[PDB]
Amino acid sequence: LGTLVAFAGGLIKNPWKPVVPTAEGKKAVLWTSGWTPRYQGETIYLARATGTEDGPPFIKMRPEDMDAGGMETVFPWRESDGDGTTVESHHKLQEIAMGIRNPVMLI
Amino acid sequence: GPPFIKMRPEDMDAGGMETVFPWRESDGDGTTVESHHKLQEIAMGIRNPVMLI
Amino acid sequence: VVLLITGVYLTLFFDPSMVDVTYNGVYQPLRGVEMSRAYQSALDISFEVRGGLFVRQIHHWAALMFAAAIMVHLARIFFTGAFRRPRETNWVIGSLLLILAMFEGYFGYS
Amino acid sequence: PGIILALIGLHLALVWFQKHTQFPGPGRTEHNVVGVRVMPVFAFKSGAFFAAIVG
Amino acid sequence: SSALLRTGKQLFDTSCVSCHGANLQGVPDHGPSLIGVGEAAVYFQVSTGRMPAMRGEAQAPRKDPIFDEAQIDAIGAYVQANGGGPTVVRNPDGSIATQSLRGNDLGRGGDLFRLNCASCHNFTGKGGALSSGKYAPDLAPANEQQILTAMLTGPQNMPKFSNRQLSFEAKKDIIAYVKVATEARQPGGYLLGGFGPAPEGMAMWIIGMVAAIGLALWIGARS
Ligand SMILES: CC(C)=CCC/C(C)=C/CC/C(C)=C\CC/C(C)=C/CC/C(C)=C/CC/C(C)=C/CC/C(C)=C/CC/C(C)=C/CC/C(C)=C/CC1=C(C)C(=O)c2ccccc2C1=O
Ligand SMILES: CC(C)=CCC/C(C)=C\CC/C(C)=C\CC/C(C)=C/CC/C(C)=C/CC/C(C)=C\CC/C(C)=C/CC/C(C)=C\CC/C(C)=C/CC1=C(C)C(=O)c2ccccc2C1=O
Ligand code: HEC
Ligand code: HEC
Ligand code: HEM
Repeated sequence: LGTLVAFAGGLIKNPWKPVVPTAEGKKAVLWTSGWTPRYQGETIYLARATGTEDGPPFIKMRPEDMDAGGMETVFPWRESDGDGTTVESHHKLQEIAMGIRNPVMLI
Repeated sequence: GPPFIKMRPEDMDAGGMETVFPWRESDGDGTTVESHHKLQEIAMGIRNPVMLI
Repeated sequence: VVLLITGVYLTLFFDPSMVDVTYNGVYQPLRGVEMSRAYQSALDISFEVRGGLFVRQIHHWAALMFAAAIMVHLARIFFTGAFRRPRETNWVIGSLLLILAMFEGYFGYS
Repeated sequence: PGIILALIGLHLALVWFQKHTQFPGPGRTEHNVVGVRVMPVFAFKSGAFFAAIVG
Repeated sequence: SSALLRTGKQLFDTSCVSCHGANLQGVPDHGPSLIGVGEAAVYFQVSTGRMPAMRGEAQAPRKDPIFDEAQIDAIGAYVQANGGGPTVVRNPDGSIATQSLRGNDLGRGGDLFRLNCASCHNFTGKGGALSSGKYAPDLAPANEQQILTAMLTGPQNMPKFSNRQLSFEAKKDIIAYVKVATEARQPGGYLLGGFGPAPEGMAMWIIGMVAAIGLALWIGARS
């Protein structure tokens, strides 16, 4: 019994430990989204993907950039992330692009 | 910013040794990802290091 | 047997990481795209090793034939009644083999 | 692959030591096996089938 | 002779008024208004043949075109004279651009296609099925101006991509990716239609297994 418990004990993780910092403390991963505010009143833009990597992989949007029959995917921007020039901002952006609860349809 | 900086002949005394690498100023400091790749490839080359006596 | 041989060949070129890189390879319509290391290794097997695409295609076709042959064999065993008194345990071993083959093929093409 | 290899070995061993079944026919009984010996014929047919499947 | 849309409003009156009205007003039974639309909508709808349509249901299919000899221009100018919709691109000769609508970057075009277009059509532009009848057609026989006007006018149940959310470079690059994806070889043998594992499983069951079972029938005796 002791041996088997020690064998299968390194894999087990708690899904509900608070590790994600938000505006009301720390939450579990399965309830934060990336659209969650971090310091009580921060601005999160609806950026869109451009498919190019000179400077913008994400740019802000205006309400007039769409007609009455259009759809668009958007992501959370957080201007403190900046464009993808340095390695730090490039890491931030590549983590924004790969989040399973980030994408949003704009109708 | 600097993982590599130039050198002057007066930055050494008569009993010192130092390792040096090829710089090629067109590589720049390690800010962007392009220059960071260039520098990380300079740092790992099996015939690059040199002893300065 | 063919699966074993071709998989041993394939293990010499595959890199199973999930770190991100930029392609910068020979396949032009994907240059500059950011991808994992496993996807890049598979592209390198496909386009930059002489005879690699052929080998991975043989691997996949052999997996399909493995599954199909197992199912036809099970059909024979069931319909002819070859599972009766002396051979129930051999039937059980066959069933376990079927389940394992299914999940192995799944993990493989993923 | 290791588990599958072990189970395939066990499967073939059980089939080898519990002799094969057969269909009813002219000289077939529940106490004998009618067919061909391994020695010249069966290994030959098995190898030829292997080569054809690989092809 | 641009001051001549008397042709135009000669063909519309004898092929369209039964479903759109004499004043392009949208007969409240069948057809839409056709006022805000422009030359691009008429070009895409007529040149592909989806226009003048019979009974009309969940999807008007693509057919053979009825109008050419510069009468698609006639109907297009006549409809543009009654609204301000988008217009068809032109080359320095006055004809419709084909070659100038191909971009030079296929990576960005393919990423944009996979994000915006591949959901309904396919990875490589084959068809896709929508709900209750309607489907998304194949992108192989459409030329460049048809692709541009298709994603510019937003035909039935297809979203409308303006020139503000999809700039002109983006459209040119998507056109280039589509035209390259429909005309490239298959460097692995005969591709089984463009889809995933369904044709592959069928080909296995109906070629490899019959070959194997036929050789088993030939080698082994039957009793
Ligand atoms: C015979 C056996 C299944 C009985 C088991 C006894 C039963 C009581 C146990 C419980 C099982 C439960 C309760 C229900 C089982 C249903 C299902 C959920 C089982 C999962 C896996 C199952 C056990 C596998 C068995 C399937 C069966 C044995 C397949 C054999 C088919 C036959 C014998 C092939 C003969 C020759 C063949 C027809 C050559 C012609 C080719 C034809 C067209 C094959 C048809 C065909 C097939 C079969 C495809 O799978 C396929 C997949 C993708 C695209 C196309 C095809 C396709 O066309
Ligand atoms: C000795 C040596 C290896 C040491 C190495 C020295 C060392 C210093 C060198 C280091 C080098 C290392 C790194 C690599 C060396 C080896 C390396 C190159 C190998 C990697 C992969 C390589 C390419 C593999 C090559 C081998 C290949 C060409 C040969 C494959 C052919 C074999 C495996 C076929 C065997 C078939 C099977 C396993 C036998 C089962 C028994 C037979 C088939 C009977 C089956 C059978 C039974 C049992 C029934 O009961 C039955 C009942 C009713 C109807 C039918 C049957 C029936 O068919
Ligand atoms: C009543 C039969 C019918 C006839 C005849 C017909 N149309 Fe249509 N038309 C429709 C229907 C129905 C639609 C709605 C689009 C759809 O659902 O596919 C439509 C749509 C259109 C559209 C696109 C509307 C939009 O908002 O994008 C244009 C442009 C058009 N028609 C022009 C024409 C032209 C040019 C002719 C040829 C003289 C023609 N119509 C003849 C029925 C008809
Ligand atoms: C599932 C929603 C949907 C999306 C998203 C979509 N399409 Fe379409 N597409 C359709 C439908 C439905 C039609 C058929 C319209 C018709 O027949 O009038 C169509 C028609 C077309 C055609 C005409 C094909 C032909 O042979 O005439 C082209 C070209 C086209 N779309 C290109 C695109 C491009 C490029 C994109 C990405 C910007 C795109 N589509 C995105 C559903 C969609
Ligand atoms: C035993 C049953 C097996 C099944 C059913 C199976 C199935 C598959 C399939 C379908 C693929 C996808 C290949 C592709 O799409 O290109 C794959 C990939 C792969 N297989 Fe297997 N496989 C088996 C055994 C093995 C073994 C024994 C090895 C190695 C010893 C192996 C090594 C690999 C590797 C490295 C890949 C990834 C390489 C690539 O995708 O190109 N496989 N497997």
